[PDB]
Amino acid sequence: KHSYTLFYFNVKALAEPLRYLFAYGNQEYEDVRVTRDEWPALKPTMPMGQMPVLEVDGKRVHQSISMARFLAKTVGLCGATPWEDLQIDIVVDTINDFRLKIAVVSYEPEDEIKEKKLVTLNAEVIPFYLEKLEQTVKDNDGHLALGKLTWADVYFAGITDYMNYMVKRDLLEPYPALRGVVDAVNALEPIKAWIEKRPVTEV
Amino acid sequence: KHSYTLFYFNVKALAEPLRYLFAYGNQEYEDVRVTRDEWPALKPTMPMGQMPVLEVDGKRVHQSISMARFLAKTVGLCGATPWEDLQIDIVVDTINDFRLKIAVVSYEPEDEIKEKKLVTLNAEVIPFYLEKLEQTVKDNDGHLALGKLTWADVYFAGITDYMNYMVKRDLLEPYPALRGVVDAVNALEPIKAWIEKRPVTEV
Ligand SMILES: N[C@H](CCC(=O)N[C@@H](CS)C(=O)NCC(=O)O)C(=O)O
Repeated sequence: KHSYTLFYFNVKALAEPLRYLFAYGNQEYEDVRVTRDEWPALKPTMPMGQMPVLEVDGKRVHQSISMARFLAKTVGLCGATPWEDLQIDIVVDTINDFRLKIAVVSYEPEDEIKEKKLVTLNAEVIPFYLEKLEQTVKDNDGHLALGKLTWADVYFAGITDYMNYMVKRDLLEPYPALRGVVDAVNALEPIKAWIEKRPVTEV
Repeated sequence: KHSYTLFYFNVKALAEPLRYLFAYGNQEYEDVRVTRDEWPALKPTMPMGQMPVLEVDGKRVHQSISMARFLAKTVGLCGATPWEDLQIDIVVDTINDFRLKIAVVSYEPEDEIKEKKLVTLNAEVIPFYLEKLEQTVKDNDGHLALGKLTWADVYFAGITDYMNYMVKRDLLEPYPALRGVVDAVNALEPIKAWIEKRPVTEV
């Protein structure tokens, strides 16, 4: 019925939550891993010249969070009403805001102003977001939204390795409830099979 | 029969798209405008300490793009399928990405950094985003998505003044199709009535 192709670099990073959602839904897709050398040539064929991109029946889309939301709908990992969908959207937006704050410091400045912001990141931002999310999980019985499995859980499990990579430590060590969410997603049979089969990469 | 309260500062800025959507749907709501003085005392009661905040039957939510998507569903400004909704989501994410890039410059700390970034913003960032959106509108018969009125149009019409305020000029001068989308939303009877009604604020 539907043809799916994912374009990204040979890394997990922002595409890995999409790869998780495809695995979750038993959905065959072509996992195109563009080399650094080949990227100049393929860039003009990507919307806005960025990745990840999905091509769905020949039509290309971008914006990884919105594509994750779409894939979640196709696999029943959303809610039943606009209100429920909003609750999931909010927590994913919060996770993304957090990811962006880490990225801006880690991948951000070339010079060593990184030093001062990294202090603010570690001392204020990281503990602040992770404590909020930890409480959310406790308030929702081991889930990020709606007191049940949703794509917020799958997104978070799919993005945590990247966030860890960017700060160079296990961010979830102090947060057993958040670790519980990630472990529970990673233990789902098709996601487990994907993790075992996927290309081993640093990022 | 549902009770809606919007909390924000006494400005248009980030909440104005939400106010447009309430107007569009003829949905009564409490427009709570938190003055600069009240804010530090009120802040600790708000989710993640930010605004805008929507209260729906007492339940507080935040994240303005996700709240706009929720109001859009409530007033009928979405698509027919998840695929169609994805198209609208992507363009709003793009608009938000652009707005954030403006904001990073506009509120920049040291003046030597602000000035360097402003150069890049004007020469590279602004044309990159707006040229693409301009072409999109031309490819969608005067609309940002689905060749018809969607909440992407309403969002864009409701945020344009804020982007212009931050750069201190009319960003849409080179982009007549984009101005057309804004004028067409602004001319919609319920929106026109709101624009005339609303408090006059600098932002
Ligand atoms: N995630 C943003 C939140 C933006 C936000 O945090 N709002 C600002 C002002 S527009 C704020 O209340 N920040 C703290 C403050 O100004 O006291 C959204 O799209 O709603």
